Amino acid sequence: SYVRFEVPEDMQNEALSLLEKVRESGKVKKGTNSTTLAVSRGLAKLVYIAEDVDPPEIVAHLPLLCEEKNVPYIYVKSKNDLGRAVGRVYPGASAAIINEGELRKELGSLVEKIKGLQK
Amino acid sequence: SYVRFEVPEDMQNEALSLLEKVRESGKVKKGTNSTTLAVSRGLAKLVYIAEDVDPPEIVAHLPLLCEEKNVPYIYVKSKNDLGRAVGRVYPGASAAIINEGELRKELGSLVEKIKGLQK
Ligand code: NA
Ligand code: NA
Ligand code: NA
Ligand code: NA
Ligand code: NA
Repeated sequence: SYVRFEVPEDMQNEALSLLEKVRESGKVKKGTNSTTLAVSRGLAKLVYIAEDVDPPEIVAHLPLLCEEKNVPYIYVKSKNDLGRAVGRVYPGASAAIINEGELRKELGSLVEKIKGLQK
Repeated sequence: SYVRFEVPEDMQNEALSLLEKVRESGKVKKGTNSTTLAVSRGLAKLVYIAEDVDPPEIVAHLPLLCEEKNVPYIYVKSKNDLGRAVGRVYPGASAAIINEGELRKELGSLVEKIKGLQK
């Protein structure tokens, strides 16, 4: 009940692949508290939220805060996928790219693509 | 520093009395989403959180954001007390005072007492 728009599956997978790549080059915040702080501080360039978080209430504030702070965010179906993308063998509920490192143009294009999605 | 779950009962109850009175002459936010926006916007003068909300995860971001934005907040023992204070038929999770109207005295003294619990 926190999923506010449908993300095509190819963009989810494109977003998760970029997140894996940003780790070596840039900076990612992992977990809901750190993601929230990054959004609040205006440092979040792109926020990831898994659609199967347990309990869903822990991320319910995040889409609304991202919209308030004009921070792009994207849903991914699987918290297990999100955890692997941030480099972990356990699930991840949410994450934020803070510094894209050398992937500025790729992040740019993905953000534009997310912005174009019907909401 | 702020031992938020040991706030004196009399302070909690002074706070609940103020919130119920402020509904009449001032402005309050009666839900978690609206409270969160008020905090993000720097408009919350005082945030209330019930200690027995189910699940606690629905308000877990509030202490984080309040400390981030220098917003006073206070946990109250009972979501039923909080809901009565804001006039809700169903238990409250959180609320905020935006404008205390004619209760300048009472908001000002309470906020100073809550700040006295810190550092
Ligand atoms: Na596909
Ligand atoms: Na996590
Ligand atoms: Na940050
Ligand atoms: Na507001
Ligand atoms: Na904020």
